[PDB]
Amino acid sequence: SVAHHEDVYSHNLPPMDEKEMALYKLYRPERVTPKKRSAELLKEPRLNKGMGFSLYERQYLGLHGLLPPAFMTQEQQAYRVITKLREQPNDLARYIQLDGLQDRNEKLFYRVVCDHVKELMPIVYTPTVGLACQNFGYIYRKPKGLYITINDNSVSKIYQILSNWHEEDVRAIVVTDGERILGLGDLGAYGIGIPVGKLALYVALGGVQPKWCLPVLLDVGTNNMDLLNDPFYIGLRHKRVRGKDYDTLLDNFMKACTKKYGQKTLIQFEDFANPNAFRLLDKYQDKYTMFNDDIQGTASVIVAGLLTCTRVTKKLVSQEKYLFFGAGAASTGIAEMIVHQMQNEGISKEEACNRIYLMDIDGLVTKNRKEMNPRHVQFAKDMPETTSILEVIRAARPGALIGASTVRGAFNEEVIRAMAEINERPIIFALSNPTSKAECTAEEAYTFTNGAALYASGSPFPNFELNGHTYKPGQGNNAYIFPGVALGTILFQIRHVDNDLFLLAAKKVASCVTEDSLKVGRVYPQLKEIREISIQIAVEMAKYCYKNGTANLYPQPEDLEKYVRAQVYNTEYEELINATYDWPEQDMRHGFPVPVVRH
Amino acid sequence: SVAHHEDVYSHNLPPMDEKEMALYKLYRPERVTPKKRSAELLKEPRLNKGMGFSLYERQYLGLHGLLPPAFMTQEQQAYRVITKLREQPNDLARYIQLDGLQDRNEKLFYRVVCDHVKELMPIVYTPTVGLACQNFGYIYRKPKGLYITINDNSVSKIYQILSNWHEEDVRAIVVTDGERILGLGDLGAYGIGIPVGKLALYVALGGVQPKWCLPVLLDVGTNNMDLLNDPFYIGLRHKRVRGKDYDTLLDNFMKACTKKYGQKTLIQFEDFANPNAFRLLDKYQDKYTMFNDDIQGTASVIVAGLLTCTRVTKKLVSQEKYLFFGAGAASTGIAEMIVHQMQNEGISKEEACNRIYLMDIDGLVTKNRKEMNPRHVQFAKDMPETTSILEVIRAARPGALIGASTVRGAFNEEVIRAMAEINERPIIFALSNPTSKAECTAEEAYTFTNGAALYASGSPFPNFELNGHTYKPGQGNNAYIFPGVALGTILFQIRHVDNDLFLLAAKKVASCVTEDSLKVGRVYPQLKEIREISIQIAVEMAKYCYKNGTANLYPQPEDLEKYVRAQVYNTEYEELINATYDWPEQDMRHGFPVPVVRH
Amino acid sequence: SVAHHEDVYSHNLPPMDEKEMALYKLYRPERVTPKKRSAELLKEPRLNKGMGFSLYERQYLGLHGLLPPAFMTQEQQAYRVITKLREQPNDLARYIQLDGLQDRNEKLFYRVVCDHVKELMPIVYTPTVGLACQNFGYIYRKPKGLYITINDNSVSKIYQILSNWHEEDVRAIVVTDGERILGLGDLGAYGIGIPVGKLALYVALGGVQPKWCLPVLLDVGTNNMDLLNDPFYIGLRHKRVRGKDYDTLLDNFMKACTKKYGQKTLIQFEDFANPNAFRLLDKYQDKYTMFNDDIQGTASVIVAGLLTCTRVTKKLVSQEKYLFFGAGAASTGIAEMIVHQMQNEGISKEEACNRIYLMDIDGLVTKNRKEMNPRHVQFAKDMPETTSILEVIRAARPGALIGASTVRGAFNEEVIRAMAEINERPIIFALSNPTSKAECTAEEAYTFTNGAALYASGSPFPNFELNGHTYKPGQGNNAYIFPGVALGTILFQIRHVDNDLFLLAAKKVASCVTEDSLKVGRVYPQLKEIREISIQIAVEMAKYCYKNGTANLYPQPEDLEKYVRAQVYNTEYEELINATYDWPEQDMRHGF
Ligand SMILES: NC(=O)c1ccc[n+]([C@@H]2O[C@H](COP(=O)([O-])OP(=O)(O)OC[C@H]3O[C@@H](n4cnc5c(N)ncnc54)[C@H](O)[C@@H]3O)[C@@H](O)[C@H]2O)c1
Ligand SMILES: NC(=O)c1ccc[n+]([C@@H]2O[C@H](COP(=O)([O-])OP(=O)(O)OC[C@H]3O[C@@H](n4cnc5c(N)ncnc54)[C@H](O)[C@@H]3O)[C@@H](O)[C@H]2O)c1
Ligand SMILES: NC(=O)c1ccc[n+]([C@@H]2O[C@H](COP(=O)([O-])OP(=O)(O)OC[C@H]3O[C@@H](n4cnc5c(N)ncnc54)[C@H](O)[C@@H]3O)[C@@H](O)[C@H]2O)c1
Repeated sequence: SVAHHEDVYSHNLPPMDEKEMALYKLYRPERVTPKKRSAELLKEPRLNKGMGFSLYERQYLGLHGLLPPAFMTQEQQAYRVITKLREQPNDLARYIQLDGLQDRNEKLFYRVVCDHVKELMPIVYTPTVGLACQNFGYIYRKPKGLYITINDNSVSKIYQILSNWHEEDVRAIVVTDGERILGLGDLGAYGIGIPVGKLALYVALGGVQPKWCLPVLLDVGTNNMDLLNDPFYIGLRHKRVRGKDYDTLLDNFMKACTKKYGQKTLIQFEDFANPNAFRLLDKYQDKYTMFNDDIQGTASVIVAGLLTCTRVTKKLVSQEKYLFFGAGAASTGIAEMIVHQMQNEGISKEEACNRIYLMDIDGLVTKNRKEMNPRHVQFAKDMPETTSILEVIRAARPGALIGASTVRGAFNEEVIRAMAEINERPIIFALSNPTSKAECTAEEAYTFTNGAALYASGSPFPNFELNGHTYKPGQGNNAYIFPGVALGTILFQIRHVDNDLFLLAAKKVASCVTEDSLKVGRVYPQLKEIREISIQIAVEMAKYCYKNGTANLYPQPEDLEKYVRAQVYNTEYEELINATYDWPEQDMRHGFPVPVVRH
Repeated sequence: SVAHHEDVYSHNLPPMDEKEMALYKLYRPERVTPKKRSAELLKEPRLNKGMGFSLYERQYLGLHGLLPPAFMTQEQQAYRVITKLREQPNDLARYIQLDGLQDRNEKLFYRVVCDHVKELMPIVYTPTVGLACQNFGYIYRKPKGLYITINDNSVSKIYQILSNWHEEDVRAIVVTDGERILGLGDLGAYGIGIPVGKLALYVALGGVQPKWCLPVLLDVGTNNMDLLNDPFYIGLRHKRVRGKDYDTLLDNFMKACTKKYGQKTLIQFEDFANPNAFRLLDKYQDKYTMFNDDIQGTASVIVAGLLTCTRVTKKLVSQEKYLFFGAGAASTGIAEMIVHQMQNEGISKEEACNRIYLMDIDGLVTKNRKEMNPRHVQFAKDMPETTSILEVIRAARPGALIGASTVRGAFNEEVIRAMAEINERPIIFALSNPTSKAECTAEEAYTFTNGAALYASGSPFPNFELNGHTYKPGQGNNAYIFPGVALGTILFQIRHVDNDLFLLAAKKVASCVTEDSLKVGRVYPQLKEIREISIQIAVEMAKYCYKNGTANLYPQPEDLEKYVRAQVYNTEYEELINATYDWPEQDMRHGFPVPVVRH
Repeated sequence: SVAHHEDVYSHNLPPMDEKEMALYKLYRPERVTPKKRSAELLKEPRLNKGMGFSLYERQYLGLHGLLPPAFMTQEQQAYRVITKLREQPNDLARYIQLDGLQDRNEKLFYRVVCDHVKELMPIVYTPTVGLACQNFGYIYRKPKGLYITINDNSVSKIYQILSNWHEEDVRAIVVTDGERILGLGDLGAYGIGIPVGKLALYVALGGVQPKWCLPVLLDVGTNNMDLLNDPFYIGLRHKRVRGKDYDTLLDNFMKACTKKYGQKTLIQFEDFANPNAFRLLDKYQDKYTMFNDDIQGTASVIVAGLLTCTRVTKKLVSQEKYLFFGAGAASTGIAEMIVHQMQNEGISKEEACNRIYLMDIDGLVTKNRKEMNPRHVQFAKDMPETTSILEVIRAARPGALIGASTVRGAFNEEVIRAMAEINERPIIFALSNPTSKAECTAEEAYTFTNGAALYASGSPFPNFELNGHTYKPGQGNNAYIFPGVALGTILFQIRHVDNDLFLLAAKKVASCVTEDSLKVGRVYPQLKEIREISIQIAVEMAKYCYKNGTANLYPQPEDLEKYVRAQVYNTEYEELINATYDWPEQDMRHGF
């Protein structure tokens, strides 16, 4: 136990100024002792260290004899997981393994996932998670999410469901109705893995506290005819409900969630069907602490890449011209975001939209159009209708070409050749996923540009080498934005997340691209730097929000960066046994303070 | 179970407009099912109904056989408590009984205390609680409060203590170092009953949720020499610590409390030694959600009585002159508050203070003074020094005489006679407690004024009858203010409680005095109306705070009064068994949805 | 933590030989770490030490800040308890404070009761408990008993009620229907305090573990019209059911208890109407591990009193003649127990029964009787019909006179004088309770005898000095027997408790009466010696039961006494935190 003149768990600390010491004590995480013992404790992911538990810890907590007689450090444990991970037959087996790990030892999980983020991020989420939902069907696991259906339609019924969740301090919810699982379509009740995976990244990459996370899946039926014929499907068996009832369910859901955990609860929508996703985002954006990653996340990730490219094309975003091959969700969102930015660059919403050209399945988006999207309207151009990329490239001679259209190789040798001709360093983004859907590859983009192009894709491509120079193409991964945006929104209790905040994030991501990463064609920082980036974004979001009064955390912390670093998740094993401390010897005595005569 | 087209616990409801229905569902309290069974449940005050549990409830929750085979309604139970209460030998025995009831059946407790508020308020708190601390010494009871000592001096040590408290959603803390227990002095560690009692009133009179309340006692030693000689005293055995250490303890305490439950946590100081109480209030008032009832509560209660008297003396507070016999905490605070009010009445801080005269043990407070309190300075008058009340009454001919000085009968027949002569209806307040310390009695004040005086006292006096007219003198009980101020501060998360808010409260209390109560000499509403008054004050505090942006609850509720009524405590027994509800018959079926051939 | 070559909690142990150490480790109580923390732990009487918890314990168990900042020893806490106790206005108030203590800190409760046994026994049980039930009505307390009614009449319905109890290892149950609470009658559902009190003595006096105890009250209604008319009564508001339903409820109760806790579960009946007491005992005696203290306990304690008298009358129990004034449940029981004792001494059931003279309200018991009790018959004498005791004392000139009949001062100077005349040291027992109803006081017994009488009563009498010689008459308190009989039955899983065992208990109590206590005229051991007496009784019971194969505990423990002492309750606080110990330095290392 600690001396009477010392504080608890304040050993071996860095030299500190009296004022510095107080701030540290005020911000630092405090020890939390669990109520469970023995097997009940070993089965709690958040507490279980497995063989990482020392012998004293085991005897004290009633764990001794329940674990094999071997003792391990967390590094050794992480080693064992990594080894076994790489011996798995395929990516799906690794997914199943990691999911099991998250349910067994949460500290080890995030330890492993954070140490090999590049190697495992596509397993934990990216493309493997959806493949798992589709191929395994119902996956055995501990209750790591909630299923709320169209038959639980009311504030009370959903409130009771949330009440069955084991944590009371929920501050971040990721929801999906599983109608549009990224690159697979309507998977219904099988989509529960998506919210789980996303939240896993919030923690791994954002530093968000795991106890604050809740995966939710809304089941209003499914339109995937296979599932409805599948005798194993475990979701509601009928096509999707879409009337007012669907609208009411979501309304009651947002209400129930905030009624239970408070209005500041961050609710993020995932994999909704495009149309719904945009509507829903528009309906709740200013009424709740909500945001849709597929839409705003994408927009922000790309703009951050374009903003980083700015440092090479020596041309400001407002001094550039963009040509989007594809006019769907991704492209449309990225455009509107590029516009906002331009206006914040001392320009009008006239010369802004006039600098962006969109091409859809029916060629260029001109004005003589019939039945076009209201969002495309402000981008339509008063020029000749055409379906040729090259022709559009020649007419407007854009500064950057962005691909967000299903079409593979839609960016042929000629198109790449043209872009180089008109620009010393042409920006070419092949976003379509997976790589087999890419408008063009890294190799193609570099070679057909003699190595001058600025390339970025949605999926990972191998590093290319041209004329003695090496190139390491990047990826416009949403994971660069949402983690940080989520962290900052939570720690400072931002009432609403607007485009400006996403823009701030993009600018932050761009600012973190090193000069070395830029000398290798990388317009995106390294994935392993997302935790530090997230912290930086959180601090930046704070300054900006306390300035315009939208941050609810009162009062504004003295030192923002220090407060944030003290709030983020720590993969290291913590002490679970109360810290003891002495009192002045005289006051710790057992017995009558003043003598009496015995009866 | 409920039908598939119905909602849970939505039976027999008042006719509602679709829009009205939604608001109701959004605000209404939701059912909460407990995790404990059998004896563990019976021992939980917040869940235990005793024989109020029906037979079905008993069998379901594993309670059957643990309670006698008799079934009771809550009214019958309340009846039994009341009967037994009145058969007790003295007030102390009743206190002990009620304390035991609070630890056995919380619903029944507040049911009983609320139904007979006039008869039991002085038992639960007012004067009996302090007598109990002093006479019983250590009182056996369940752990209903926390002891934090000078030997637990650090954010972490206090954090760990708060962590041992069974509730995580604490929103209201009442603390005391027990140095100045009202009318008894330094009682040290024995003062734990004070915070407990005060919080009990928050709930009984304010409608504050009991689960949000936490009684705390700071033990820095004691100067009461008897206790230090008492072989039974259970507090730290040494005189009070007062250096920087005392200052640090309180600093770490406010930090630890907000670090644990959040910055919005209402922390109210109780029974601190006058000097400390004022300093501490000044140091934290603008840094935390804090307030000191003895100081601000008093000030506000009295001003509310003076404001109600305004409706008779047809003279505004700023069109009146006050003479305080006594210049201590109570009087000084009430003065400064009367000033604030006057300034809000279109006047300056010159003509304001000039309308208030203060008398202390050394006579009138003039200017030729030596070593006087800095707060008295602005009230000192440039007139002749004197010790005669009558003489001061004659010179300034005040409109109201307020007594807040130990001296019994300090308001003699002549003094009362004088006040009547100079004023058609003279305001005379005898605040000193108990009645045996009153500057004068109700009988005295009425008779010696032919029944024209406006009297109010700190302690309860019997109703008097003069010349065929009946009078029911009131009491300037703090309980009229703090409950409501606490409720509103909590529900709307007001960042800081300022004088304006207390003034708003006083004006509210005054506004609730009926015309009948005014025709009987009552300048204070009935004690049984404090719950409704508290709600009214909460709503008023909301409007005012959303207007100047100090209310943190976001967003401002649509209907303030409805939101508040849905938040207040309800003494009625609630259901503890989950509500069940049907799903569409087809979706509730057990079995393969699509036939398969058996293996 | 302990060294790798040391066992846990084995420091400062007495010198022991290899084998002695082994048997000590095999028998010793092991530490048991609780699962509750903070307020939940403080609210468990069996774990709560209150302020006796040290600062470290408080920080470890999450209790710090929940208790005041003082730290006490158990002794210092007992002191505070006794002080408050003696300051109480009356015994009833002392009862209420003790009941609250049992529900607050169990170890302290027993430390206090065990230290001041003679002072508190009558508060915890004896006479005050019945008064508390009658006067207070429903008393506020933690759930410390179970109510089973005529409406929960099925093996399953009772099983579910027993399943609501907080301990699974129940081994002793004391049940009552409250019809005949000693000295007060029918108090219905208010009678739950009796079982609670009886079990409290099981622990305090017998050493029985508290967690094994389960108090129960069967509510089948009440005939106490005042309770039925009282709007504050909390029991079934109707009279007592007695049909096949009652007997069915009792049969289901016995089945449910043994199905739930095992056939070995000891079930003791208390304060039942005499007819039900006897009928039920006769019915379950050899079917379950059961007994009724009022019947057998009484019978046993009194015989132990007589046996002790033998040492002074140089006359064997069989070489004596007894005269019972009053032939109710008490006398008839003692008679039959005495008989059983005579037979085990070599004689037959002939001289035995011919050595006992019974009298009821209608004078002596003459064979010319009409409508008499079946149990009585075998004691009925073929002599003249008289009503005067003197006329009976003078006729059969008995060596002992035993009073068990409401009548106060039934033994007048002429009655006693006649005994002193016929016997050098006449045996005079006035059992009727309370004192104000005693057949005759001690001052009377000794005076009208010239300090030559061997006297005892059911209620206490101050010490009496006569001619320089002091006298300290004893009480025939059932507490000398049931605690030990219970301890022994439980620890060794004795299938059935019969006369032989109670007699055995009787002989052990008698043998513990010192010579000095005998010179002062006290024929019963000191009350403070009951715990040791209980332990010796269990040992003796074990020896007897293993020999006749009625002890189910397998195998017979090696050292009966060491085993017993290792099992009895210990009032001292125990460590609640796990003992830690090292492994070889190399086997604790973390890492590859
Ligand atoms: N950060 C990222 O890297 C990221 C984020 C989100 C989506 N994406 C990828 O972007 C792509 C598009 O996503 P989406 O949600 O906008 O789909 P979408 O259906 O909403 O949009 C597709 C658009 O491309 C047009 N199009 C289709 N076939 C075409 C053809 N042959 N020629 C020309 N135009 C054609 C369509 O008319 C439509 O405007 C996907 O491959 C998706 O995986 C990447
Ligand atoms: N709402 C209420 O009804 C209410 C609230 C708080 C306090 N009180 C009562 O007010 C009284 C004063 O409280 P306090 O905290 O200000 O005590 P205090 O010690 O702070 O003030 C007492 C003042 O009276 C003066 N005084 C004393 N003896 C005097 C005498 N003989 N003649 C003239 N002046 C004299 C002192 O100099 C001092 O200025 C107490 O009796 C207290 O119970 C009533
Ligand atoms: N351990 C003890 O010390 C102890 C144990 C059991 C009983 N007792 C006492 O023994 C007494 C009787 O106990 P019980 O359970 O047998 O009650 P009981 O009703 O069964 O016995 C009463 C007997 O006394 C007879 N009787 C009554 N009034 C009489 C009179 N005026 N003259 C002659 N005979 C009369 C009755 O006919 C009957 O046989 C009680 O006072 C009881 O407290 C003491």
